[PDB]
Amino acid sequence: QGVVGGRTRTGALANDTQGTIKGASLSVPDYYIKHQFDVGKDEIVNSDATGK
Amino acid sequence: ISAVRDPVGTAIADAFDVLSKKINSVLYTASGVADATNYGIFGLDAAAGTTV
Amino acid sequence: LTNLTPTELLANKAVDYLANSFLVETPMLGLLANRVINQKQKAIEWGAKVA
Amino acid sequence: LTNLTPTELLANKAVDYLANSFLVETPMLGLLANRVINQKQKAIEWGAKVA
Repeated sequence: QGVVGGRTRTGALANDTQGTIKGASLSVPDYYIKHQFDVGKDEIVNSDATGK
Repeated sequence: ISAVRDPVGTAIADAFDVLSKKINSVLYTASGVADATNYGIFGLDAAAGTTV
Repeated sequence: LTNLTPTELLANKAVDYLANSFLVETPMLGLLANRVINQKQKAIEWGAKVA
Repeated sequence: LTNLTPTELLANKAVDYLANSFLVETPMLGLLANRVINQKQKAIEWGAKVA
C-alpha cells in the first residue's frame, strides 16, 4: 500500500511512495492426473456374460 | 486488469483507503503536535491522556 | 505449435481481479464520521463549565 | 507511480503482422504447375521414336 505522509498547509509537497501491485500468475499444468487401463474386448464381454 | 488499466484510479483508491486508515490510526494516538507522527490531530491520548 | 507459439506472442489475458484486501476497517473513524463538521474557520470554540 | 503498473500485468497489443517473408518464389514449379497431371495410376507410359 502507498504510505501517506504529512505536510503543513504551507509546507512542501514532498511526493511519497506508492503501493505495489504485481502480476500474480499461476498456470494450469501441462501435467495430468491420469489413470488408463487396457481391457480386452474378450474380458469385457466375458465378464459381462459370466459375472457373478 | 482494471486496476492497471487505470493507475491513477487505483492510486486515488489506494491512498484514499489508507487515508482513512491513517486518519483512524491517529484518532487514537496523536499527541497533538503537527509533525509526521501525530499529524496535528489531538485524537484521544492527547485529549484524554495516556496514564492515570 | 511446439515452436510456432512463442511466449512473447501469447497475450495471457488476466482475470479482472485486483487483490487489495488491506486493512480498511476504520470503526473509530466510522463512529463520528457521518457527523463530521466542515467549518469555514480554522478554530473550534466552545464553553466548558468547570466549576 | 511506475509500481502500480507492473510490467507483468501489461499486455502489449501486437501489430497483427508476421515477418513471414521467406522464399516462396517457385517458377520452375511455377511453369508446369497448372498442368500437373493427377493420375489414378502410378505409372506414366508413353512412346518415343528413338530412331
